[PDB]
Amino acid sequence: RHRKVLRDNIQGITKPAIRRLARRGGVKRISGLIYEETRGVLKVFLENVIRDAVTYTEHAKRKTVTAMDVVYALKRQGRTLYGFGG
Amino acid sequence: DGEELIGDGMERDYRAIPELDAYEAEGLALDDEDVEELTASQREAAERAMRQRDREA
Amino acid sequence: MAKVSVLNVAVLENPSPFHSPFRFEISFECSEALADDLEWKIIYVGSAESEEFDQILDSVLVGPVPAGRHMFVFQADAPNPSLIPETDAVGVTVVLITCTYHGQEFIRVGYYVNNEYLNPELRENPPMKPDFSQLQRNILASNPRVTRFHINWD
Amino acid sequence: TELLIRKLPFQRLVREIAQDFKTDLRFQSAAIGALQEASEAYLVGLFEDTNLCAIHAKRVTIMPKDIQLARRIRGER
Repeated sequence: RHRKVLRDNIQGITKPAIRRLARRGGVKRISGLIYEETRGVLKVFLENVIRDAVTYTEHAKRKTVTAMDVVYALKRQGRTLYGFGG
Repeated sequence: DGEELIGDGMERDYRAIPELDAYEAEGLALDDEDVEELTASQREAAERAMRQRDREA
Repeated sequence: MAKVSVLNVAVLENPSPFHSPFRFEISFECSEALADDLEWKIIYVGSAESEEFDQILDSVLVGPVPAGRHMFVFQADAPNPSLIPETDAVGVTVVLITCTYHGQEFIRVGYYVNNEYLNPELRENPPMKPDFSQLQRNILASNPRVTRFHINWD
Repeated sequence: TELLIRKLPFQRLVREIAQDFKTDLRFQSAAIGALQEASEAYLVGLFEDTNLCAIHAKRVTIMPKDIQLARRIRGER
């Protein structure tokens, strides 16, 4: 007896996403500590990019963040390569 | 002392869940509002604002 | 776009003892002449835990910079062991070569570095207090990480 | 399947984070998609480094330390 109405629980990124990411990168085994760590890192990345993006948006005097604002922010983030040019 | 990623059973991580796999409309601009781009005067102004912030920070 | 790109970094005298200098042969292309200085530096990451354990081993200036392809040798003394947190001394860490123009870092070349005992006893039973005279530094030179940042030239 | 981070939780995270900088913001769907693509790329790259990092420490299990090193090597501070 007694039926319960469900509440939307999407908050943050759950464990399988982190496993999926790690597998993409060739990782075969992870400490449990990896989960929280990855969340922390993603959060910082997003915090930086978004900040810059919103600033672009503020300078256009609009309330809508466009794709281009993001592109520019990402350009600010820095690009990593696995070898040298030339 | 870790967790094996492979993974007999790893298939469980790859299920499609359309409810979670689609963006929703809330918070999104659809389909007409101000998208107008940054130009230059506003752009370089922003990059200066942020560079100076990253000085102060 | 960028006026300077790195063509190569040769890691010389590697592996070597922990106490031996880092030695890099740096080669780069300059597409448009620079009237001011490039500043190069080598930074040892003493601990993954915090940037506060970074040691700047050495800094060198290059300028003015003609257009063309150029090379110079950058050597720096080994880090001060006393400033390295003991738990992070042995094993993997990172060393960095960065380049700055008008105070803005436009390039960061990182290498993983494995600090290992070659002595089997020490490998098996490492002392609480590391013996740096017994550590070999192996820079993983086949796997550089080259990160570029957009900066304002002039 | 090419799934990495699920779209909707990622959107909710972006909006939650954006909330602090400015309020009543909107995003183009393309903007969220670009953010997600870069986020996934960044995390996957970190993980590749992490695997290398662990490989030379003679570990099969990657640790938070590995991730931190991968970040330093890219100049986060």
